[PDB]
Amino acid sequence: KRTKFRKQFRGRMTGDAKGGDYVAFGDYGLIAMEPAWIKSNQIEACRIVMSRHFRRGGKIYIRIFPDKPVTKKPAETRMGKGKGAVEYWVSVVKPGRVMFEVAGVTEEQAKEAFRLAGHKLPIQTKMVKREVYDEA
Amino acid sequence: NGRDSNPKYLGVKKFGGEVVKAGNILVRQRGTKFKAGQGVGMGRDHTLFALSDGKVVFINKGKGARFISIEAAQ
Amino acid sequence: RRKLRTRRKVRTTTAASGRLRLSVYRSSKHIYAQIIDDSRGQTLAAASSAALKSGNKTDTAAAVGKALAAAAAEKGIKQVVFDRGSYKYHGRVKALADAAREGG
Amino acid sequence: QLKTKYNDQVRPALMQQFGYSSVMAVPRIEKIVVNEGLGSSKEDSKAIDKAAKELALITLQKPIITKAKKSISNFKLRQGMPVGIKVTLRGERMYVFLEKLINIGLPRIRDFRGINPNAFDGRGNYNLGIKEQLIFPEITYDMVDKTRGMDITIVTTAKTDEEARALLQSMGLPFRK
Amino acid sequence: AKDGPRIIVKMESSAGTGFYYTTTKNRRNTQAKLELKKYDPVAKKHVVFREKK
RNA sequence: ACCCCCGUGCCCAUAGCACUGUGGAACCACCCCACCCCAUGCCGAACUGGGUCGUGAAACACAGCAGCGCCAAUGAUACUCGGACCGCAGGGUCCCGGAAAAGUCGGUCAGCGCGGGGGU
RNA sequence: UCCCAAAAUGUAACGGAGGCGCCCAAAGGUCACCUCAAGACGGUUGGAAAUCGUCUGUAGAGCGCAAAGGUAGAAGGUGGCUUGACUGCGAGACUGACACGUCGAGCAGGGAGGAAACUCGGGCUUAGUGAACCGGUGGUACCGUGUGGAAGGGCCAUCG
RNA sequence: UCACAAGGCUAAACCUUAUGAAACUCCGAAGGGGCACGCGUUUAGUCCGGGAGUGAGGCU
Ligand SMILES: [Mg+2]
Ligand SMILES: [Mg+2]
Ligand SMILES: [Mg+2]
Ligand SMILES: [Mg+2]
Ligand SMILES: [Mg+2]
Repeated sequence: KRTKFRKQFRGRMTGDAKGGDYVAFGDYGLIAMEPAWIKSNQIEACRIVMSRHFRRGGKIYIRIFPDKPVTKKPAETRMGKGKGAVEYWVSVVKPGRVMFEVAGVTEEQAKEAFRLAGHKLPIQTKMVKREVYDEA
Repeated sequence: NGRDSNPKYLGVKKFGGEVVKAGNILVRQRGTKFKAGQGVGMGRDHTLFALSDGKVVFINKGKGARFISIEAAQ
Repeated sequence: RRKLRTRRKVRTTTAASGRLRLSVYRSSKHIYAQIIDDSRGQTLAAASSAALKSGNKTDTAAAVGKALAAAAAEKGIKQVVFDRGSYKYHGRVKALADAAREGG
Repeated sequence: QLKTKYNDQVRPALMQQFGYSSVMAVPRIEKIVVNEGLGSSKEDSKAIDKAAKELALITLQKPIITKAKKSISNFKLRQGMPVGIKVTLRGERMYVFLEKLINIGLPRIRDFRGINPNAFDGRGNYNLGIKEQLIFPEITYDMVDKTRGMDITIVTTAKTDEEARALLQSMGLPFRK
Repeated sequence: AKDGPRIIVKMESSAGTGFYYTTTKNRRNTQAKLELKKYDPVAKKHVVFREKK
C-alpha cells in the first residue's frame, strides 16, 4: 500500500501496458480497460471487498503496488514552492495491465467478486481465462 | 533550489571525417569518454586536442574504450 | 603480478616515439632479447642466447646484448628503446643493456 | 631441521596403497603464518614492543604490525591504527619454529590430548588454536610481563584435508583421542 | 584569496643575491618550520630561496 | 615446406570460465642452493642472484567438450519523421517510410601476422 | 554537481535534490614497486564487524570534500630522490554581447626524477571566489616642472 | 542503485515466479547536430561602414 523509502516526488505521462501479463498466479484475472491512477485505497477497497466475498478464498493476488507520490495545494495560492509531500500514493495502470488475479474459488465466485471489485475503481475493467503462456 | 544555472559546455567539438588543424580541440569531456590516438594530446581536464593537422576520424572499440585519431591529409 | 609486463609495455609509446622497441625475455637461463618494430607486425633484428652460449649462464648477458648490437647495426638502428617484462634492472638485464647500447 | 623425513616416508605412504602420480604431486608445506591478535579490546602502544619482543625472540625473525581496514563499525575502530602483529615463516626459519613447537611446545600444553582433527581448510590447508604463550621452550615465566597468546596458520599444497591430516601427523601432529 | 584571523598564510619569497617572489600558499598547520625551496631569480637560477619572511 | 615450441602483435568474450585428456629433457615451469649485487614497512614467497638432478605434479602450452557465460537472426511488435484525424480530458486511430529492446531459430568454444628455437 | 533538458549545444520556474568560500610540504614532480569491497571454511583478546590464512572476486572498493563522468595496463595503495606549486613566451582552438573564463603543442633560460624513451609551467577532472579605484611592501632605475640631485610619480612583483 | 508482488529456503542473503523508475540503465530508435560532396534544384550568404527600432508578447 505505502512505500517505506524513496526519492519523494514525481511527474506524469502515459502509454500502453507493459508490465503485466494477461494471466499469472491463478485462474482468473482482472484487467484495466483505461489508463489512470489507482490510489492506496481503491485497492485496499478492492482487496477488502474481494476478500469480504470469499473468506478462506484463499488466493487474492494484487499485482498492482502504488508508488507514485502525488501532492496537493495545502490551503492556497502560488506564492511558495511545490508542496504536499504526503498527499496520496497512486500506482499507474494502463490497458492489459492485470491488477488483480484470484484462484481457489469457483468460476462464479470469481465472476461476482470481480463484479463487486468493478465499482470502487476509477476505471472500466473486465475478466478473462488463460490462453497464453509467455515465460514461466 | 535550483542553484546551478551555468552550462559548462562539453559535447564533441570536432567530429569524424572532419578536416582539423593543429591545436584544435576535438573534444571536451568529463573523464576520458574516449582516449587519445595518434595525432592527439590531452590536457588536464582531459579534452582531446590536436598535435598535428589532418583528418580527424573516430575509432569506436568494444563499448567503452573509444578513440579519436588524426590521419594524414597531404 | 602479471600487470608488471602490461604496465612496462603500455608505458613505452608505440607510435608517437618513432623509435623501435627492443624487448627482452628473461625466463630460464635461456633468454630472448628480440627487437621489434612498433607498428608493422614485423620484427627488425632479434638476436638471442637461445642455443649454445657455451657454459655462460647469466654472464652471457653481455654477449647476447653484444651480438644484438652488432646484428642491429646490420639493418641500422637509431636509439631503439628498452622494453622489459616484469624483470627490472641491475645485474642480469642491465648487462644486456650495457652491451647492446654502447655496442652500437 | 629434518627435511629428510619430509621427503621419503610421507610421500610413498600414499603411493604404496592407493597409488599416486608423481613425487611432486605429494603435498608439501608452503609457509607457517604467525598472527598475533592484539589491539581493539586490548590495545597497548607500550606492549606493542612487548609482543614484538617475544615474537622476535621465538621465531628468529622480526614481526610486522598490521593496520585497521579503513573501517569504523560501532565500537572502537578507525581508518588505521595497529590492530595486531604478523610474522611470516618460510624455508629454514619455518622449520626452525615448527620443530621448536612440535618437538617441545606441542607435548607441553594444559590438558593436552591433541589439537582438533576435524577439517580446517577445506582446500587442504591447516589452522591452529594456540592459546598460551608460556607453553613454549622459547617462552617461560622466568622472564615475562603479562599473559597473552598467539595464532598460527599452516599452508600446504595438499588438495584435500585427507591429504592434510596424514601429512601433518607424521611431522608430529597429535590428534584428539 | 580571502583572508582573516585564520591559519596557513601566503608568503612569497626571498634569497641570496636574487630579489624575487614566488608568491606561494604556505601552511603553519601540519608542518611549518622552514618555508625553504629552490628557485630562479635574475641569475643563472640554480639558487635556494628561503621563504620564511 | 610441414609439426611444434618461446617471444611478440593485430583482434581487444561467436576469442572467457568450468570440466578436463595429452605434453618434459628441445623450449617453459616449479623445485635447487644464496654470505654476497639486489631486495624484503616481516619473510628471497615477490623482486633478485648461482644451477642441475627431479618430476610435468602446480603453472603455462595444446586438444576434446557447447553445462555457464558471449554473440545472436526471420517474423511480429514498441516507438517515431512526415501526412491526415478522434475524444471535454486522461488519452487514442489512419496513411506513409524509418524501426528497435527482449525473446525464440541459431551460432561458437576464435581468427589473422612477425621473428627466433627445436623436430620429420 | 545531477534531474527537469524533448538521445547536438543551449534553455525558464518562490521547479525537484546536494555541495563551495577549502585543503594537501606532500594529497605536488618523477621513479620504483603494490591491487580493492564483499562472501564462505578455520583460528589466541574473537564468537555481526576486528587481526591472520585458504577460496571466490572487472570493481560490487578506493579516489581529501557535493555529485556526475572517469577510472584495474591507475587516476587508486607504499617508498626513494626531490621543489616544473618555475622565469621569458605563446601555434592553434573551445566559450562568452562584452569583460572574464578554459585547453594548449612547440621555443629559450635553466633545473627534477629516470639507466632509458621521456614526463614536469601544482594537484582524475569539474566549486575553494572578486573588475576598477585608492593605498602597504620588495625590486627597478623610465619621468622629475632652469640645471645636478632629492620629494612625488612610473614600470615588475606583489599585500589590503 | 532505490522501490516492490507471491512462493520456496534455514531476517539480509539465496532460488522459482512477478513488477516500478525525472534524478536506475544490459540495451536503444525514429529524429537532431557537425563535417565533406553535389553527384542536384534553387537563391541567399559573408565582410566593411551610416541610420534604426525592439528588449510587455499572445494564442494553438
Ligand atoms: Mg504525427
Ligand atoms: Mg542536452
Ligand atoms: Mg535536443
Ligand atoms: Mg571611483
Ligand atoms: Mg515567451
